[PDB]
Amino acid sequence: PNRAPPCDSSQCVLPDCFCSEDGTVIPGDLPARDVPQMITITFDDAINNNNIELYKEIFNGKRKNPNGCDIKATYFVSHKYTNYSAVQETHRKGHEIAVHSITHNDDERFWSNATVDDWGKEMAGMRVIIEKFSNITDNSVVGVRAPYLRVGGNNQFTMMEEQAFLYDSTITAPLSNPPLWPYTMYFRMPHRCHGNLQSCPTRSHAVWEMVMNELDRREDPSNDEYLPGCAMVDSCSNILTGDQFYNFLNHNFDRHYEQNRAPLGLYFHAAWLKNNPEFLEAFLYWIDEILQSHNDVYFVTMTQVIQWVQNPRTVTEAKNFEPWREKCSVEGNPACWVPHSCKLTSKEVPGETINLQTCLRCPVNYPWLNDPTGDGHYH
Ligand SMILES: *[C@@H]1O[C@H](CO)[C@@H](O[C@@H]2O[C@H](CO)[C@@H](O)[C@H](O)[C@H]2NC(C)=O)[C@H](O)[C@H]1NC(C)=O
Ligand SMILES: *[C@@H]1O[C@H](CO)[C@@H](O)[C@H](O)[C@H]1NC(C)=O
Ligand SMILES: [Zn+2]
Repeated sequence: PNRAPPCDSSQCVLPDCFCSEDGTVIPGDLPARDVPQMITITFDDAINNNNIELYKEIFNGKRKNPNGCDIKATYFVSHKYTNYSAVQETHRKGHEIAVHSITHNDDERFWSNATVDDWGKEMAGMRVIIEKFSNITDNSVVGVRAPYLRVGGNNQFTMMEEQAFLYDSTITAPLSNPPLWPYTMYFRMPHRCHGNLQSCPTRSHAVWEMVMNELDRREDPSNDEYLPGCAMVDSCSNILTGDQFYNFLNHNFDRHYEQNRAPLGLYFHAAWLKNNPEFLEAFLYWIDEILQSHNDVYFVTMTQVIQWVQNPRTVTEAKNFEPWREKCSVEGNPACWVPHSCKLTSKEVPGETINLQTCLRCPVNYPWLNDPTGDGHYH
């Protein structure tokens, strides 16, 4: 069929398209020593009072990138139990909001075999929920990450192109040295389809892939002992102490910083940090140590990585790069002082009553797959 061809650097030109033969080449062929080391901290799943205080402790308005702006993270938000006033405030503070589906269906075979329409209802539907109940009007909800990192073959990416999503961050790249830069899906993936029973795209799709490089979990990377990598931090099951986590962060930082400076992805679940105080303590110690010692390291959103790829800036130029200064150091007031607490039901979620907090008036129905606005209208 129309299998995407291997990367052709002649018809894949910035800013629409970026590829290299193995995914390790730096955009714009900048020297590695002049490339800012980007770090994309991300958090999956619901934003609510289970984790709102954790995010305040991390993103305290005192941790700043070398451009003077607050460090920024990306939230892949799933619908159930999410507080949309909190999503709105997180966005107001300059963090990126992306979608992680409505249902977070735990049947992994559903995702790997879902139709284009199924992917659309889950992901475009979740975008509708966020844009409405968090009142986000600037079309900045543009990223997708699938539950359980289940890639949806071509169907997922056909959906994302039809729905005008900017990027996916579901595809894992096996532990590699050097690690991989993001790539667009117009051309063949520069690495194997990785993971149990994974179905990866094969055709050309006008979608960016914020590829998830596995991290090296080896406690002593000096051997030649071989261990599978890990993409989600909490899937690195040998990390048991704060000291191990601290060394793990340094080792994988160095892997990126000392090679091709590919963006380093630190992909979290809030609960993993919250339930393990020594991990949170080690993480913050590490962040603060990296920020003080590096004038060339930026904690940025996923969209901000793509913006750099589209217009590569050296470390010196990065200080005044305007996309990285959007919502530089937001203070101000929340969109509403006391959000509505909506107790909602829906025949799509039979039995449950789910509280949804929003600055908007409560909808008549609990939003779900077949009614993402919660308006209860007939179709
Ligand atoms: C939902 O999230 C919002 C936003 O963080 C929380 O809103 C706070 O609500 C209290 C009410 O006691 C107000 O005093 C604050 O001004 C609000 N904060 C902001 C930043 O607007 C709300 O408490 C959350 N509710 C639940 C149930 O999770
Ligand atoms: C969304 O935010 C704008 C900007 O503050 C505000 O004027 C508008 O009323 C909000 N929309 C809704 C439906 O609350
Ligand atoms: Zn999830």
